[PDB]
Amino acid sequence: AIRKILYLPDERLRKIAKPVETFDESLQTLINDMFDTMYDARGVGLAAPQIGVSLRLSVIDIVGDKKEQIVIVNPEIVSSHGEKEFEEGCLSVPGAYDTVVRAEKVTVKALDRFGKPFEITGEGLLAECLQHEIDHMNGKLFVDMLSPLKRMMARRKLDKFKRLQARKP
Ligand SMILES: [Cl-]
Ligand code: NI
Repeated sequence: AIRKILYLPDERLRKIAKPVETFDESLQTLINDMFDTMYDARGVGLAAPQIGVSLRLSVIDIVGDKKEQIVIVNPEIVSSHGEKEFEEGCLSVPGAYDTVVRAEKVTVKALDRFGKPFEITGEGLLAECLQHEIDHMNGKLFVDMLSPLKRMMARRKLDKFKRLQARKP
């Protein structure tokens, strides 16, 4: 159920994910496994490329209490407003946190986990998460937006995290 999260520089994180074409039982299992993986990592969003599945699919739970689980399949940004700084991290760049600029408000259209079209508008953390998720589906990671010095620092923190995990029994 709980799948391993991939870390930079895994090239599977850099692929352009393919649209979901088939809503079958395997897709529901994938969605359920992604939720389990996201909750285990104590995250609020997870994109399929982050577990090695090259599909334009993400799961979201902003509050964390499973009361409003969001699944976005084949999302497209229909509109956005404003631009502001966010202090941001990423489950696929563990240990590295920095400031990036994204839209302040975004409206996304997608299919839900059963294929029904819906639209969602977000501000704050939800807006940040939606844009971060779509970036993952396009092979983009937040460190790509940083200065060379800050990207180098992020990689150093990531490498320290990896070394620490490898020392565990
Ligand atoms: Cl993430
Ligand atoms: Ni991420």
